[PDB]
Amino acid sequence: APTLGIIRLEHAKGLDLPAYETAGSAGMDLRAAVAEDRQIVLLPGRRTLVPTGLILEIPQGYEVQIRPRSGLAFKNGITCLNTPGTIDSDYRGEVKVLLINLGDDDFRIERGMRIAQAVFAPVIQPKIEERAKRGAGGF
Amino acid sequence: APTLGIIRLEHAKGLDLPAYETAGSAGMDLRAAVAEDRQIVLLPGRRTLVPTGLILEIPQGYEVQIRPRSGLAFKNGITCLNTPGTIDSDYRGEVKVLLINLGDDDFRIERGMRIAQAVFAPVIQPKIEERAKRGAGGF
Amino acid sequence: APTLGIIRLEHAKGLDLPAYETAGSAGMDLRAAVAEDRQIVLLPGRRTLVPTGLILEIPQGYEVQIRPRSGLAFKNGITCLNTPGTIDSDYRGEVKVLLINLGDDDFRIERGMRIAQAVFAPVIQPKIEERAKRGAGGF
Repeated sequence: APTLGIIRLEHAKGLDLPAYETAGSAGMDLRAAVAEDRQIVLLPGRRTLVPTGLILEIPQGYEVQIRPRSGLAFKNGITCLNTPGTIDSDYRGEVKVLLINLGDDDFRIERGMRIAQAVFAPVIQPKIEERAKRGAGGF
Repeated sequence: APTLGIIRLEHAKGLDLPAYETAGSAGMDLRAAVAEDRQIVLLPGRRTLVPTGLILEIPQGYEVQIRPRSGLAFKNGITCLNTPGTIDSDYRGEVKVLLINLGDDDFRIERGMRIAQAVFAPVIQPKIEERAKRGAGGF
Repeated sequence: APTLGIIRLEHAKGLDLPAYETAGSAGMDLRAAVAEDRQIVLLPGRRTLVPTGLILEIPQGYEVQIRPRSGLAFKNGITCLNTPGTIDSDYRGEVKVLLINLGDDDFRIERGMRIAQAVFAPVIQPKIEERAKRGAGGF
């Protein structure tokens, strides 16, 4: 298999790195690397970037998709606004998750909270060819 | 090809199982297995789980992504809040679709309504390797 | 590699076609092919279809996913409501992007603005087999 490198920033010291729960899992949970003893408030309708404290080194030919956690979405109405968030093999910034509160309650973000799931996949670049002149894709 | 198993729960008796429309289709439409003669009201801003009455047996090495239907999104402002919803090869619960109404009208959910599309894909687990020290992925 | 065909409609004359920035990129940016000298207003909570002026000829065995741009989502609260938007190999309509404003400001859509990213991927159709009787997928 391919290898996903992960560089831990200081605020991710002490957290478990992402890992697959079982051989059957599709994604890895990502955790909030916010300050200990700090509760971040996300009010209804509002969005924020939540740090993971991780830099991903995704190898050439692959991507990471940042997808929502299903339980947060149901219980709280929280999702990832840019879902599926695309992280490419060039990206060497810190991975941050863009949460939006689409529910009615104030939501509290805490250190260690599972905030998204990451799915690693091959990516391909087709040749792009201009040509001259039902299917899914229309509205 | 791989085979996707589907176990039908009682409330899905009488509905067509998911199927690809053509050899070209990417997804399969999923239908609401709500009670006959019941109109479920989803008001603006609100979310709910819609039952499909299906248990998926996804084989090892594959996942299912639950994606929005484009026409509902356009016409009604309805989408899947946890999109793309990840269903892994361990999951043996009933598949439910988390709809949210991000439009202005009351939306009615009825038995048999197409509510999402399912895409079946291989999934890979890279080795996860901690390492020490523009690209898509930042904001 | 596979080849993605692109037929340019009249309103896309003069725009750069989608292209990968680097060998590492996962997606291609898509641009608004709206009229020059026209600012389209997308108010908070509202959604609209934004034309690209492109018809995609995706080859059999592949799909295109229309995903949000991360910067628009962060800066403006704009996303693609039907994300990831599925375009299959049968679809020969114009590709339009369904933007929704989930922020607080009026958003202006202008000709040439990058409005989404397209990811090209293989797609598979498993055999669908009904069978009789934790994992990601529940809520």
